[PDB]
Amino acid sequence: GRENLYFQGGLGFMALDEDLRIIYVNSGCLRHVRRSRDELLGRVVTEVLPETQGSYFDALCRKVLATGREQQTRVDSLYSPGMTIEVTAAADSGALVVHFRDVTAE
Ligand SMILES: C[C@H](CC(=O)O)OP(=O)(O)O
Repeated sequence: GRENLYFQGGLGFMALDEDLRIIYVNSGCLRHVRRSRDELLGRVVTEVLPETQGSYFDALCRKVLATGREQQTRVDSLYSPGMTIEVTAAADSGALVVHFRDVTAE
């Protein structure tokens, strides 16, 4: 189960640059947060998705930036409470790439 920016496996993906600006988002990610691409692209993630600040996701991204290592966690979703998700964050070519998978039926 090793989805990445190229082989997304139908999962929601977002990529952030070194200023944590949203430089890539797919449709599944947009539907999850219930936003349009124009609202998020090029914006600093904490500005347009402020619910992520101080959350597990904040810690997850910080750990990737501080160690370079991939991080994965299983948590209740911020944007869809009651949905159990597995969230992965990793560096891929200078970008910080995040994806999530609904694991509610597991
Ligand atoms: C925080 C979110 C997953 C969640 O709903 O907890 O991930 P994205 O910011 O949409 O990549």
